[PDB]
Amino acid sequence: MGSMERASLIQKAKLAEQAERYEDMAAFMKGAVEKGEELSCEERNLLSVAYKNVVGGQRAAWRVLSSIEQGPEVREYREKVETELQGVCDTVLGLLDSHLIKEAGDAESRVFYLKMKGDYYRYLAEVATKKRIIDSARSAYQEAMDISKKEMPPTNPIRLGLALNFSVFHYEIANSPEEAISLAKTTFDEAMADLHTLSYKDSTLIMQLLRDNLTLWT
Amino acid sequence: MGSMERASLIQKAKLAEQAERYEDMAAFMKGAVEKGEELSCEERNLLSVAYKNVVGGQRAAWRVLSSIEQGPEVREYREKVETELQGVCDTVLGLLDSHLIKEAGDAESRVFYLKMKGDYYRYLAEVATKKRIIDSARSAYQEAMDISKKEMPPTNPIRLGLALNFSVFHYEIANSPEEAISLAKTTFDEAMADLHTLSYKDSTLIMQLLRDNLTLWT
Amino acid sequence: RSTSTPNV
Amino acid sequence: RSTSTPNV
Ligand SMILES: COCC(=O)CCCC(O)O
Ligand SMILES: COCC(=O)CCCC(O)O
Repeated sequence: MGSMERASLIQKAKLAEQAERYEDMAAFMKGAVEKGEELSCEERNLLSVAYKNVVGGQRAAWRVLSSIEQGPEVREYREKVETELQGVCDTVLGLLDSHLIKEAGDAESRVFYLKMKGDYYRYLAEVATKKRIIDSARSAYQEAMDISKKEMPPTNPIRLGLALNFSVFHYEIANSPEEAISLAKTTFDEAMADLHTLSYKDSTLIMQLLRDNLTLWT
Repeated sequence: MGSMERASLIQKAKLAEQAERYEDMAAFMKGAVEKGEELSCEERNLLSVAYKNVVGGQRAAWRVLSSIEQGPEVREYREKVETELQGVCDTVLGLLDSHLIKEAGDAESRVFYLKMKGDYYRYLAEVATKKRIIDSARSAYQEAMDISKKEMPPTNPIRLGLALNFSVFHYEIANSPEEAISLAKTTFDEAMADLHTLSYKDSTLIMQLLRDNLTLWT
Repeated sequence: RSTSTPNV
Repeated sequence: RSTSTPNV
């Protein structure tokens, strides 16, 4: 992508989105990141949509294959999918470390990137057998939580989505169901008290998911 | 794929189907074909399902992009998708020519392969501006029709699917709506008269599509 | 668009 | 399975 203009990469990422070509969309946004300028709010969202779709297809295949596994063929093909999944997560973590996080221009942007870092270590944790990977996920999420509580309102949709995901980490990955429940419940109650200030449609969608999970866990 | 056993390729193609990994499914079946033995009925169907899914995603993207097109970016990205589509159709035609068609063991199998040849020249025709490509599609379909009328019953689902597709060729590609209508109508009437001999569920599904198209065209 | 054989 | 943030 090095010979194509930054503006052209961003335009083609939007075309690939409309066409449902998510592998191409991700390659175009990686090219744009490596140009070295800071991303706008619409550009961060393109980068997130592209990789989440690619890694989402790989996770749903790994789970079908793990379930079949319970002749070396099933184990071989499951390991193949697993290594491609790991390559995608390691490419994203490399972009965030080099140098999106360090160069971010404000709180809103730095929180978005640290949430992404926690999400991609968490996807690595799902297929590992590791304690170190879980410790890296927890630490990225905790740094994002600390900044967001000081710099953004309780209804901001990135603050809310960050709390939802850190809650799922506690319940599904780190075996702390008490911590997941308490976080989800405190998060929902504080956003509820702040609705009157909305902006209002964005927040209520993630609140609903917090409540759904509470019902399941409780 | 040259170092993997034929039985292992076929097993992994079935795993990739369950996991919805159609690009991997196609690579495994190409490996199996290049081992050089004749395919069974279940193996021909795996090969068809894999490539039809890959080329189906590419056709739906090309049509979204052509519609946007109506700055060089849209034209460049549409040409990129178009060349990948052409590479997939040329790989399939190469398998059929080398040597699935020539080595087929009977009528049922030879008709399946000549129908596939007509279908992949037709997909090339949709993006060309060509008369030669249309002449190659028509000729593969006509040879399949001649064999099937002599060797299979009017209700056989490959004979029916072949007639449905040759009808769509006449209407959408070769501008002969009279020929499409007459073929669809003669095909439906002759299968109807033969239902009492079913096997019965397989045929009625393609008959329904013949009727749907007749309603549209008429 | 006309319909062709589906991918069973 | 618990639900995480959807891909807007
Ligand atoms: C860093 O992850 C990005 C994110 O959560 C996108 C926001 C989705 C929400 O509006 O449903
Ligand atoms: C050579 O193309 C193969 C084909 O038509 C598969 C049969 C599908 C039909 O049973 O709905």
